[PDB]
Amino acid sequence: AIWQGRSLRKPSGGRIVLARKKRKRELGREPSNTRVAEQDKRKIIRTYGGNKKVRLTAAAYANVFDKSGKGRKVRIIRVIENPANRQFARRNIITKGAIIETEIGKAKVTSRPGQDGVVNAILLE
Amino acid sequence: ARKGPKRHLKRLAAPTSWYIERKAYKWAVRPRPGPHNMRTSIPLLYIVRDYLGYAKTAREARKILNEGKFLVDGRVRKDYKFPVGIMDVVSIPETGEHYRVLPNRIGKLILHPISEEEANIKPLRIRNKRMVKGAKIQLNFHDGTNHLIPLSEKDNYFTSYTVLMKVPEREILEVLPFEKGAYVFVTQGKNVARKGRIVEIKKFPMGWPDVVTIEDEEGELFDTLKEYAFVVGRDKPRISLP
Amino acid sequence: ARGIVLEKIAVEAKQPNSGMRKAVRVQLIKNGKVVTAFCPGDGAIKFIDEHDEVIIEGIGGPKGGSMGDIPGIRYKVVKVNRVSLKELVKGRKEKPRR
Amino acid sequence: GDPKRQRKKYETPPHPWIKERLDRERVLMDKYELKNKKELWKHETQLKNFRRRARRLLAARGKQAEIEREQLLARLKRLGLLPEDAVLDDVLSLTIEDILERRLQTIVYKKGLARTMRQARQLIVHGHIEVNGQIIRSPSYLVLKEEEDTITYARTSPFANPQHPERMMIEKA
RNA sequence: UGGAGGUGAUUUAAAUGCCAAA
RNA sequence: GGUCGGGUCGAGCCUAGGCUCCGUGAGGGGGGAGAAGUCGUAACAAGGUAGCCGUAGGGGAACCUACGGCUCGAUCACCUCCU
RNA sequence: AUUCCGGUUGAUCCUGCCGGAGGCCACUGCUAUGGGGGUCCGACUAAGCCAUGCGAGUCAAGGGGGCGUCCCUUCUGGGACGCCACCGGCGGACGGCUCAGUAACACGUCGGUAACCUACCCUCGGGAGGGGGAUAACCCCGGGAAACUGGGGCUAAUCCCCCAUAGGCCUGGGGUACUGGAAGGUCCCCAGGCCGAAAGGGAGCCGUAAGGCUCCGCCCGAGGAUGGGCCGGCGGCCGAUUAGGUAGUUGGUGGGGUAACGGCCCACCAAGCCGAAGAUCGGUACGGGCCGUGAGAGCGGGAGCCCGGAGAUGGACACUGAGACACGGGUCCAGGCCCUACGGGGCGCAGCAGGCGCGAAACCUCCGCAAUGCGGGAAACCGCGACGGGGGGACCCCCAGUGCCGUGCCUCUGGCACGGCUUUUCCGGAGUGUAAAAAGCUCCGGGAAUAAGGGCUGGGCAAGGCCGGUGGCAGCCGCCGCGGUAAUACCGGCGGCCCGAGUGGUGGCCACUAUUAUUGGGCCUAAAGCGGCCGUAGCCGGGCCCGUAAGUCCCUGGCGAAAUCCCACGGCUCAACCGUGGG
Ligand SMILES: [Mg+2]
Ligand SMILES: [Mg+2]
Ligand SMILES: [Mg+2]
Ligand SMILES: [Mg+2]
Ligand SMILES: [Mg+2]
Ligand SMILES: [Mg+2]
Ligand SMILES: [Mg+2]
Ligand SMILES: [Mg+2]
Ligand SMILES: [Mg+2]
Ligand SMILES: [Mg+2]
Ligand SMILES: [Mg+2]
Ligand SMILES: [Mg+2]
Ligand SMILES: [Mg+2]
Ligand SMILES: [Mg+2]
Ligand SMILES: [Mg+2]
Ligand SMILES: [Mg+2]
Ligand SMILES: [Mg+2]
Ligand SMILES: [Mg+2]
Ligand SMILES: [Mg+2]
Ligand SMILES: [Mg+2]
Ligand SMILES: [Mg+2]
Ligand SMILES: [Mg+2]
Ligand SMILES: [Mg+2]
Ligand SMILES: [Mg+2]
Ligand SMILES: [Mg+2]
Repeated sequence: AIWQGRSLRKPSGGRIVLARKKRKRELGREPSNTRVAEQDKRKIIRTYGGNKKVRLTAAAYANVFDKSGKGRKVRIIRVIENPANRQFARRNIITKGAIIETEIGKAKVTSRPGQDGVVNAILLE
Repeated sequence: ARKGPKRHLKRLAAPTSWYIERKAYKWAVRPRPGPHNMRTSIPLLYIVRDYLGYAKTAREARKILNEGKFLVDGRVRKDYKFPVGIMDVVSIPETGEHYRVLPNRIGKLILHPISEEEANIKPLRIRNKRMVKGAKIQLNFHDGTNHLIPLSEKDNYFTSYTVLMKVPEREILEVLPFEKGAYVFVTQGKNVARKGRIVEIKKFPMGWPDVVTIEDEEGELFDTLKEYAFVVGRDKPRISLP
Repeated sequence: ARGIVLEKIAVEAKQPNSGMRKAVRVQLIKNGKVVTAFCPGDGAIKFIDEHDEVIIEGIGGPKGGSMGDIPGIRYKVVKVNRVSLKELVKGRKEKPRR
Repeated sequence: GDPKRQRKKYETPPHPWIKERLDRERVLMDKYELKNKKELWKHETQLKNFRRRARRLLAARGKQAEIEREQLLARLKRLGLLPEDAVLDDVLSLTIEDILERRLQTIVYKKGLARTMRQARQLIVHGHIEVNGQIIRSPSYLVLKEEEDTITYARTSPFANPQHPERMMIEKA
């Protein structure tokens, strides 16, 4: 499927003939495009070594922090912009570094929803 | 090891610090994970069978061990794969004999007879030191064991010091600092098994290990790595050494 | 190598020698090529029949090639129908299947 | 790479047909009653090795060189090939006849246990000779100096009886 | 004594190698 | 677990084009051995027109001729330069 | 042994190549008595195809059942004991086989991970509270040619699921307790969230009972150990009758994904990156420790034993788990093959033996878990074509035999005739040996009895100027050369020489060879100085003074596994072989 082993091109531009099959420990997974929705939705992934990841697919609330160190749980209205991809803002995709608007103002996301399962943001003045 | 961990060990690939005949058979005992590392330990089966000679075959060696006839650091060991390493104490109470495991002049492990009174203490080198939850200090020793001390005594212990521990109760009774004039015993390297007093310490940039200079009884000076120097006393050894 | 005899021939010696050297054409089993093989011995050609199988090897000249007064021949016959030719020439043995 | 292959312990002549060498070796073979040439060649190789060790140690210096030098001298005079006060240079004057005199067959012949070399060989092979309380059946075994005098008839042999008809013939010489 | 160069000339036609050595 | 929709990855299969390998192959071309069926005598002596290199033309075939060059060219007479 | 000898002429001296003479490996002709030791035997062509048997199990001290024998009473039963399958746990990812692919961070070596995972094992610090559920086994009925598989009833657990607490992870604000060369690390205090444990189970005694006292166990946190993942610098093939190559290509910014860093993958912004010191492309190959040869400098190979890599008919892709995209587990395509009642269903020995095919080219369809190890078990133990023991084989190395003595005769080396002796080896027994056998070793009885071939014979090159055949015919000949009716050279007899349980033929590598030349070759007439000159990179570069310390020299720490090589001593009778030390 998604393989993250090595590049098939040398830095000089020459090609490389693959010399072995793909190992199971080198595979990736489908990206989780966290959307804005009415209700939150998450799943649990069993990972290498028998560990776990919490993957968030739909988000409804957020944790917003101020410079004083206090936090509040508020719900998300929409995504104003997203520098990661040119068309994420239209589709309401939340990633790290996106700018979202809430009921108490604009905020910037500081966590990785696909890896942590929660949305954390800092308030913009 | 294409798909997973190895479980076997050929005779020709055995660690070079054992006293073993490398061509007599095909296989050797692969040691279990435990206290020391591979380079400084040997499985208990070879001590029971080849060193002391109390058993001729492996089958009757296991029958002896399962009856709890052997003590290592005052604790009964039944596993024949258990690793026994530097500064350990091997006790047979039924015959009333005690040994300490020490490296040779060429780097091989040997058993040094000791008195019964000395068999109750074991020296441990402080290998690392860290903070742990509840604000306590955890000491990690050279053989993998751990100890806890309160925040009040944080200045009485540093890395490379030696602690004399009473076994099997595991109760501290003495701390030997690492400084000029201390008595040390070398455990690895070219100068293994030489002993003496510390003269100088040197340090280097960018993570290279530091070096110490030692003067022996005859007055000769030699250098070695700091981590290979094992403190055993203030100005005289506190334990019997060959 | 092992091969099958196709026909018998004779080759003239080079100057200033005189005589006819008896040889055979052999088709190799492994790849189907056809080579020429010399038959050593006095009257050895009488033990060879067409469609027999033979074992051949190098004749032993300079640089792994031909020798003596018969250039163009690089091989010699060693066995005939799994029987040593030298024995047949000397006696001591009879050619199988007549 | 390749694993170990066991190698021959002797060396063959560079040219098989040299008249002078053939004559010399034939004289030796007749005198000492050896079975085949290779046996002779074996002893020759031994001699050469000793010399090759002496040449290398003369041009050497250091700590290991002295140890090997004294070990070579001690080994050579333990076999009875050198006197007790020899030095390294004396190694370069040994001959092939010196080694052949140390064979068990020759020593049995010289001690008077047999009338002839061939009889000595037969006595050794059939097991009538004991060396230091042990029976050895190899006629080419080299005898150490320390055990030379303890060589006799085996205590179970028929020859260990002065009334034996064949022993009396041997004593007659 | 022995050497190195230069310029002139230089009167018809005249091919082949068998047998043997073997 | 079945059915439909959407997105993405994908071995294989078909068509067209371009390079490349193997097997045959009418016809053409020199090369190497053999021993003589044939026509001449070009190279070796001044070899009977000194031989040879470069370029060009001609001829059954070795070969011949023209311009420039070399000595790895024989004989006589004269001249020049040396030891 | 730091080496020469034959060949161009009527005769001579050179250059130069061919042949002889040595070692090792593969195939092969003829011929063979014995023992011991070792890492030898379908690698070269076909990583081609495979009939049959075996190559991975274990736990009754996790749990309910079935069957049998006994003791107590027994209507009924309860015990104890022994077998059997099933649920459940751990293992099956190691070990074993082969070298197709691969010119690459695959391998060797020094370093890094402060950028990561780890069931079993060791030490220390804590915890084990409250509920719920199904189903195999078993009974009733079955379907299908078989491979397989349906419905209903009933039951337990160290089986599965919930609630609580502990705990884990993310982000924002403070404090400075730890390690370290250096903190996106560890520790303490607030704040918003998400995820979220456990079996006090089993066995035995003292217990009237109550309850202890041992043995094996379950969960969380910190560290170690074991096994790995990833990264960097340096080192090791051939081709210019392959000269330009690359466009996710090279770098930046913002993200995703991963156990983890990274163009690993996206969106956007730039024009970079490699190359005559050989890029790109093509050829041939698993890498190393090592092995063969040589006085050395070198040249050639890298099947067998150890360490690392890769593969399971070819090409793709997933489930479970600590670990796999899994040789004796699963799915699809391609291509072979097998069984069917014709509807369907199965199988790839590059595991041990064994068969077919291909070839010049390679063994028994054997015995054992007694030793060495691995998995399981509290333990006694059980299993293991790994490993150990034998069977077949001119695989390699070591030690022996095929008689010895005395007196006579001969052609006097050698043979013959008399008299005597021994038993390695051979034949028949006893002991020991071995898991059981067989070999081997110690004794006893008989008896010289049971045991020599292959090549060569003109020169090189040791050995006949003898006899009989053939007659430029037949034949020999590594090279030079013999044979034309008086052959030391062909065929045969009789002699002789070399090596000897071996000795010859064919192919390959090293030496020979200073015919690849750094040590250490040549270029007027023998192969070879560009038709001539100018100049870029490279290489080679005048004298003195001061400084530096990269090259270079000396001393000293950490490394370069074991096996293999050399030496002394020790154990098998000595040796080959093996152990302890020094290199
Ligand atoms: Mg290899
Ligand atoms: Mg003419
Ligand atoms: Mg002319
Ligand atoms: Mg004309
Ligand atoms: Mg000439
Ligand atoms: Mg095959
Ligand atoms: Mg495997
Ligand atoms: Mg290959
Ligand atoms: Mg929960
Ligand atoms: Mg290679
Ligand atoms: Mg093999
Ligand atoms: Mg077989
Ligand atoms: Mg073979
Ligand atoms: Mg003859
Ligand atoms: Mg001669
Ligand atoms: Mg040559
Ligand atoms: Mg030359
Ligand atoms: Mg010129
Ligand atoms: Mg020129
Ligand atoms: Mg200068
Ligand atoms: Mg320097
Ligand atoms: Mg080593
Ligand atoms: Mg002995
Ligand atoms: Mg010895
Ligand atoms: Mg050894």
